[PDB]
Amino acid sequence: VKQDMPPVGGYGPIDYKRNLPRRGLSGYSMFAVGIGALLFGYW
Amino acid sequence: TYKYVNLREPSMDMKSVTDRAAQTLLWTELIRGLGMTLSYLFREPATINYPFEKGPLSPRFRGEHALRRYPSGEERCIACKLCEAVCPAQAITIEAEPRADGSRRTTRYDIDMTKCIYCGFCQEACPVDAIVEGPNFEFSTETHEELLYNKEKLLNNGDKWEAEIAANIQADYLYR
Amino acid sequence: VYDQVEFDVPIGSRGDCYDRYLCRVEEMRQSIRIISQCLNKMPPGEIKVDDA
Amino acid sequence: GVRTSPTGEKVTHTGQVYDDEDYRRVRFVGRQKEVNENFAIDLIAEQPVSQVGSRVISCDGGGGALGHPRVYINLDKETKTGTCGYCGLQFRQQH
Amino acid sequence: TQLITVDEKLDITTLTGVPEEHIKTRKARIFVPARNNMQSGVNNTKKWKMEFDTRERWENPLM
Amino acid sequence: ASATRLIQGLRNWASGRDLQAKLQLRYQEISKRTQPPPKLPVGPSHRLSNNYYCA
Amino acid sequence: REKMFEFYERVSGARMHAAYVRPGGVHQDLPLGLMDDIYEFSKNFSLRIDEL
Amino acid sequence: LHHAVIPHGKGGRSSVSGIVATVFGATGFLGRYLVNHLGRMGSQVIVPYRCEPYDTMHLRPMGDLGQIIFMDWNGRDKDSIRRAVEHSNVVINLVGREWETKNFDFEDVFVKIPQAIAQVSKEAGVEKFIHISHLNADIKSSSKYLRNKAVGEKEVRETFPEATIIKPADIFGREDRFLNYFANIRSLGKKTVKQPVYIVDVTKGIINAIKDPDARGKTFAFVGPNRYLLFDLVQYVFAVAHRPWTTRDKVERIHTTDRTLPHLPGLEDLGVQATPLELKAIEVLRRHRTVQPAKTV
Amino acid sequence: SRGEYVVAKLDDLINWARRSSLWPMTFGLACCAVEMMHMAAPRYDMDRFGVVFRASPRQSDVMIVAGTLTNKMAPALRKVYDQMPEPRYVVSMGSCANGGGYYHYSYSVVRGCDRIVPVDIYVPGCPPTAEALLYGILQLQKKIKREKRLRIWYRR
Amino acid sequence: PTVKPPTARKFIWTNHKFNLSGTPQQYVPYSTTRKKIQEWVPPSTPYK
Amino acid sequence: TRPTVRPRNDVAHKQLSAFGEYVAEILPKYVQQVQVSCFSELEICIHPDGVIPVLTFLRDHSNAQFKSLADLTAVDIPTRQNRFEIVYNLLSLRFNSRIRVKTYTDELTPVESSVSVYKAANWYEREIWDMFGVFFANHPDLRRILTDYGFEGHPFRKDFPLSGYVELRYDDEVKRVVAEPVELAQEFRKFDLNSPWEAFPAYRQPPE
Amino acid sequence: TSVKPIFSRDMNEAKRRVRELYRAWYREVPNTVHLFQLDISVKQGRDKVREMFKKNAHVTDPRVVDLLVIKGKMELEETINVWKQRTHVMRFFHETEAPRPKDFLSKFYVGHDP
Ligand SMILES: NC(=O)C1=CN([C@@H]2O[C@H](COP(=O)(O)OP(=O)(O)OC[C@H]3O[C@@H](n4cnc5c(N)ncnc54)[C@H](OP(=O)(O)O)[C@@H]3O)[C@@H](O)[C@H]2O)C=CC1
Ligand code: SF4
Ligand code: SF4
Ligand code: SF4
Ligand SMILES: [Zn+2]
Repeated sequence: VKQDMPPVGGYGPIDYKRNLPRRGLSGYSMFAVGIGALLFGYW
Repeated sequence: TYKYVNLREPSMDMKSVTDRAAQTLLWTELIRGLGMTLSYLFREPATINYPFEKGPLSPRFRGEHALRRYPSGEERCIACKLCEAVCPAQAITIEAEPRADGSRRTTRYDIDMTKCIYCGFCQEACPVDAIVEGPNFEFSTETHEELLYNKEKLLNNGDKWEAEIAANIQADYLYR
Repeated sequence: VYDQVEFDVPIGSRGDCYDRYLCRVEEMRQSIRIISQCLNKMPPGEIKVDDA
Repeated sequence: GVRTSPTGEKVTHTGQVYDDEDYRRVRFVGRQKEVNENFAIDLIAEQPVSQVGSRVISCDGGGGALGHPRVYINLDKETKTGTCGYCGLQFRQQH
Repeated sequence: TQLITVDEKLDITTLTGVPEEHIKTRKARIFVPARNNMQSGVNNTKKWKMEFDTRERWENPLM
Repeated sequence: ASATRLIQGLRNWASGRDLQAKLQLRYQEISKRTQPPPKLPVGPSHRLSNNYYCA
Repeated sequence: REKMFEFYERVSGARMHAAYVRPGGVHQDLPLGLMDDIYEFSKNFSLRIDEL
Repeated sequence: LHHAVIPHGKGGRSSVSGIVATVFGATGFLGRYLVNHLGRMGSQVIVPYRCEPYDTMHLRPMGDLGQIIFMDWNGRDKDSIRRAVEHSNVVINLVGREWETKNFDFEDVFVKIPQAIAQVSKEAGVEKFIHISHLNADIKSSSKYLRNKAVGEKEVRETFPEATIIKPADIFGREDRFLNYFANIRSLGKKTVKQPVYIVDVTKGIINAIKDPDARGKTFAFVGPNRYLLFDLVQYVFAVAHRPWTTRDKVERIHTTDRTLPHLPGLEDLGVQATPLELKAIEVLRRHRTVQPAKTV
Repeated sequence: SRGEYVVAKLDDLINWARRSSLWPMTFGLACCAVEMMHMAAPRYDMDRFGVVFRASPRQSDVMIVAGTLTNKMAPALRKVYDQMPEPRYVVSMGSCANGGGYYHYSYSVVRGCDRIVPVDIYVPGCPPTAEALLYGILQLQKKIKREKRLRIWYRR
Repeated sequence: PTVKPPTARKFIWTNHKFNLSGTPQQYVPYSTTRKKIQEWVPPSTPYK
Repeated sequence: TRPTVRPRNDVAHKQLSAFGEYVAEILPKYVQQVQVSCFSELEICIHPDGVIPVLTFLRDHSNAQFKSLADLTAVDIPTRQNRFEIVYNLLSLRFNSRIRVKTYTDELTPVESSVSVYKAANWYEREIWDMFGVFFANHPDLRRILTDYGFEGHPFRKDFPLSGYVELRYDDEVKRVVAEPVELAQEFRKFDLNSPWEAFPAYRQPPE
Repeated sequence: TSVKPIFSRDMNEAKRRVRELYRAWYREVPNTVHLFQLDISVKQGRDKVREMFKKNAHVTDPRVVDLLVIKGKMELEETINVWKQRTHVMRFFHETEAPRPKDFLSKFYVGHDP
């Protein structure tokens, strides 16, 4: 018979977890960049 | 078998609390949202060019009603009144009498297109595939009484859309 | 066939609008988890009860 | 095979036409009366009667599941043909 | 005791909300429905049916 | 999938993901709109013997 | 949401009010190649929840 | 009598009243109220419109499906009138203009069009013809409106001998040009005496003239129940409105006293009770707001 | 003549201006409102036609009645229609707004919204697809395009 | 349809028409049944 | 009877029968009937005057703990003198079970309101009034909830027709939405679909 | 024949409640006329209230009149707060419908309705 069935090997894996990338610098480096920009502007 | 959403204890050490203070003093997550929207600006929009392009449809689509014919000119309906008995909205009115050659044919077949919920029970209760729901959906009118189809209008619709209705039935009838 | 699939039940902790928002988002993730199981475990056979 | 009433109105296949004294004809003024010009009785009248060499014949309208329910027609009467109840096709025994 | 005695006949016509035209000018027929002569079954004649008289039905000018 | 590599890199940087692997717009990977005819199976009561309805 | 409306109409014929699930099973079987499109949709859907 | 014109139902929206009426000038004020009263009985109405169809849109919900048939017509084209009136058993004429334009003057509106409609209806076998004239229509009057209206009334009478000619005095209503004209001027005070008549009683009298077969060939005169001086009427209008586009012909018309015609039958002979101005002036002029009643004569 | 041509071109200009900047006021009653929002989705995108999304009822041109109008709701609809500036148009979408549909014989359902407001375009379906409602909006634009207001004003 | 033409029929319209709403060629509903109750025609001769 | 027949749940049937005997033994003052259906549903038909204690017992006994009020319904059966049957559906999350409590009233007898037991009923039984005219005594705020404001009559009674007695339309003379007696363009076609042959011998009633 | 009362043990308390309801409606009517901007007078509204009260004045069962007083109180609270519109207040005044025939002859002329 011919029916709509999944393939014999099964379908591939499907991701479902939450994925936030965790990008970017730390707080210390961000604050250091801010004070560096301030010091350059003041000079 | 259960998970605890929003039961996280944040760290109280100096590094994490300085990261949090930098986040609420320099607006990190607002920049994240801005970056999301800016990245979504440079994607190709999914907008099609109607009416020059049409949305995809399946041959099971239920649109405008039509009355079919046999491939000899004889109309398929034999006035069995199954469609008007199964119609949930009572949109179908059928009156019948024997014609001059003695066949069982209808004399009145009205479908109230303002009552019909477009459910396809009539086309699945028909034993001869006389009434069908065609693929047409661009048939909006300007007057209420134009949406009150009689037998002549449905026969004209069948003669107009047979070349597509027959192909849809041929492609679909093995699933029925 | 809900007893043959595996999924998680998100449980809130404060009863506010934010926890109900997070529960509704997590239910979309769990619905994907059941969908992947239903595709790989679809059996052949008929579609209606054979009592005509 | 349409015909035209003396008031200028087309008669449908069901024989319906509006009388000259009927006011409802005012619904057709400025518009048109929609009729179907393909009459089913006229179109089935042109179909030739099929000659078969058996006592009974089976009709399903052609196409198998795309036609009507299958029926069995007796052809013992030599005076008249055996007409199908659904499709209107007629058969005749050649003996 | 929290119970009172009312010996008058029951009359709820003021509470049903039906207009009086369909109250005093209607005749209600209470009957056991007759068996359909095209069938031999008798399951439709087991309960009493109450219905009303039939008023005018006319023809729509449009359809 | 018609974007330039510079625009693709800009989108990947600003979004944070690799968007080219998971494109929401459909393409040639989808099924054909016409399909071969099927042959549907029958139920368990499609039998000629030992198939009385009272049981 | 529009892509899942195609799944309803490809299996029942109507985009929203399917009248598909009936007492005794379902009205019509899945058309050929429908579950391939469901797998293709749900494979990329975890990214769409993350953007929201 | 055809079978489709026999009355049926209970006089509701979807019933059949057996009236096929062609209302000329139904897009105005009196025509609007007449079509509204005709459609609630399930009567078939044919509306010929000269203007844009959008201006007829408010006439659409006044009846059931197919009970109102909109169609085009021209005042100088007899073929359009023949197309409009050939399937109806009553024709009502309400065509009028307070002012004359470049294309149409008073004579064309009040004489040529009513005579053409009457002649076409007579040659099409129409049973009832109603023509709405004015009460003060006199041939020797000092305004072209009243002179041409009297001439057109005479021409309608000779062309259609069984025509019901109705002469309202001065109609006040929600969309009128009588109380709204006085309220919007923010001309003077004379010794004019007038009897304003409510629009609903005019519509009821027209409907009763349709129903009653005695009214054929008569000439009614619809007047109100009270006679007011013009100064007192203007003072009452300003008092009820809390107030401390025109031409010379309108000024001459409002200075003409309403003549007394006891010989002509009125609203009381058609079973219609006349509504006084005091009960309806507040609902007419509530929209002008941001009371001692006037004395009669 | 000169004046007929001038008023014809002016009528064409105002017709294009009115029909190319339609601002709709939807009525979020029932299923058909969900299909309306699916028409406003990025695939079909009413906004590219100049038809903005969720305009205020105090500045809107066309009212789209999408859903079932009940007896408890009709005076509010009439009030909203009466407080809308001319020129105004009404589009009935779905079977409920056209003729009652499934609930035609109900005790608390107005059998068609044409009993309350005058309707220009009737969109059939239950629900009519987003393409069908877009086609009805385009047909309303064609109906506005062939307006002849200034020609009637000059001819009268 | 250039690759797979549709099946030819004698009643299929050779001239497709678009939507005719708002035009003189629109569709007007009517009853397709005939008269139900026949009325008695009085004789054309007097009883004299 | 394997493929197409619904399997039975005998252990649930035994447990529900035991709990029904338990409840009918604890409260003999108010309960009148205890039944278990073939698909394992427990119905406890009680006197109306015990509508307040019994529910409270089911809300508070450590062996019942029916803390959830799933539904509240009224059923109109005109052949009885007490034509209104009032149905409470209770859900117990602790024991994962459902119960049904049924009382009977006519049009004029009031009912003690179960707001003090279940707060959700504060809307539910109110809807019952708006659909049936069953008055609920000691209700905090009893009024209509679904019908129109000037609506006369209770629609879900079986002597109320499908279309009502009035219908709305806009009138331009009074500039208002007005109500008029109902006149349908198409009559609702009543279908007599009941076959004259008996279908279920197990539900056959004894004759007279 | 012993029944559970709703509010009143006999007819006297029911008549007292009827009196209170009529007093409240008579006090309410001018506020309804002024607030809703109706075109009717205070006399017409009070005559309408008296018309309903006399129309519904043939009952003798305490529970029925108790329920009638309850429903009248519900209508009174729907009128006290602005929940009814102008249309719901004017439902009691049937202005749009034609006056039905009363004698035998007019009903014979218009149709088959008895
Ligand atoms: N004060 C009053 O109201 C009184 C009025 N009358 C008479 O009653 C009738 C109706 O009055 P009223 O409603 O107030 O006036 P309107 O001006 O409001 O109504 C006149 C109607 O006739 C149409 N019309 C006018 N001129 C022409 C024309 N040349 N060709 C075709 N149609 C035309 C108008 O349509 P459109 O302009 O849109 O084309 C409109 O529908 C008139 O005959 C008037 O003389 C009598 C007594 C008192
Ligand atoms: S689709 Fe359904 S509602 Fe429409 S005519 Fe057919 S059976 Fe009736
Ligand atoms: S079900 Fe088919 S054959 Fe029967 S009456 Fe309807 S259209 Fe005709
Ligand atoms: S027409 Fe159909 S889809 Fe639209 S509101 Fe009515 S029931 Fe819902
Ligand atoms: Zn055959």
